[PDB]
Amino acid sequence: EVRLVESGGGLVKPGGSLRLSCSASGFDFDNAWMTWVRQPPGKGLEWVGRITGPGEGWSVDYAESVKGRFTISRDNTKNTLYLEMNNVRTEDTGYYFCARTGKYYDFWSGYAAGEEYFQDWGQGTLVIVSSASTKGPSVFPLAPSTAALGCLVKDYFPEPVTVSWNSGALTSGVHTFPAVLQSSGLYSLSSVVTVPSSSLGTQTYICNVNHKPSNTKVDKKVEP
Amino acid sequence: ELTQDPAVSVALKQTVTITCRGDSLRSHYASWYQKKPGQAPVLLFYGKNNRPSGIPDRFSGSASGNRASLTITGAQAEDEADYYCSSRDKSGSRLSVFGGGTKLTVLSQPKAAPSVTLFPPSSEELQANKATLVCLISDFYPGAVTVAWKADSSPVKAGVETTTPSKQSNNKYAASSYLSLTPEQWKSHRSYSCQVTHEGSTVEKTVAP
Repeated sequence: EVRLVESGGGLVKPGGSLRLSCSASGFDFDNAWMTWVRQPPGKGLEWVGRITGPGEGWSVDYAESVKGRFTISRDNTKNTLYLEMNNVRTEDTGYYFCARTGKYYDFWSGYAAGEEYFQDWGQGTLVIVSSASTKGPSVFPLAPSTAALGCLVKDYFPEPVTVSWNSGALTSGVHTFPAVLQSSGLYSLSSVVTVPSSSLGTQTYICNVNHKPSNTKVDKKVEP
Repeated sequence: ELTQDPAVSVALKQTVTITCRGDSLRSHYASWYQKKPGQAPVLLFYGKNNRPSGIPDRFSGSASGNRASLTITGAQAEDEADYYCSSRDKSGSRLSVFGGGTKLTVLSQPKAAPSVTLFPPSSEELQANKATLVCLISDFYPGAVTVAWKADSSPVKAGVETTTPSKQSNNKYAASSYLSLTPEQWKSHRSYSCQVTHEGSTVEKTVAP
């Protein structure tokens, strides 16, 4: 019955701006404390900030690494919450959650004695930060020293790239690994085939890299 | 700041405790969260002893000193997820902080040691004024490893970038770690090692120019 939907995710260049919207239903939103939480992909959760309701003076608090750049606001007439992201940096990537926040309150101790907790969460909205818009990859051979050889695919945006060996003829022992986003904002990944040492030269191995967004196809032979 | 062990494994139907440590815990209780990949987090426990409706009774929270612990008695396969602790960062603070999170694996397969392959910078790459060491880790379970790069025996921290492990098709996990060096840095040293620790055992692969 309680539902939170986040929206506004997309790609923004460093220094850019973006507003996330989180629409709520199934509870008295006017009084509820709301918290933004973000998760860098493959990493842990980070508390972004919380905004209170009118009764608490619309008091808002921000995490230290985010203060001065993000603003939290809300429209109680529309049941929406906003995260206004300005001077946006690469570390701000990328998954952002809005949460209905509960709190301990005692008349003598105020809120300082208790803690906050986020009883319901949205599914999340993804914000990618990078100066690149469309960049073909560079492909390098990972030569053999059971032997192992592969290809290194470097500095591309956006995902995905598809790696095939010998135009799809080679599938046994092939293992293309998940890509990784570098601090530059570009992706790099590697695909390696493992073959017995004797066969290393009797057969020639070529990797086929296909980055559709930049419309590139790269073929690279691997030689010992 | 709240500290959690990154990985914990438990056998089916057994009992496991995930612990979170921090200075602020001596003054405040901690809430506990379960997050599964591609899914919203779920609050499991908060305050002294508060369990939301619908949370099975086999989850339970405790606290003593600078420690807050979550306990799962009779673990089920649905309990495999990330677990996070949350609390105030400082006593009486207005802000809140999350812990690093703990990947809980409920054992569904035999433990598998990682296969590691270390690749030196390709000759063509060095001609372009770049150097990238590629260490590839595959065929391990449960999916949690630590990667330490060493130049000779001297630890290296700059230039390292590691992916979060993800399940392969053969039901195990695979990860990769890249060390980026200047071309001069690669030539200078005798060896560059990639050491992968998993379940208390460490595998080392070494390359040299």
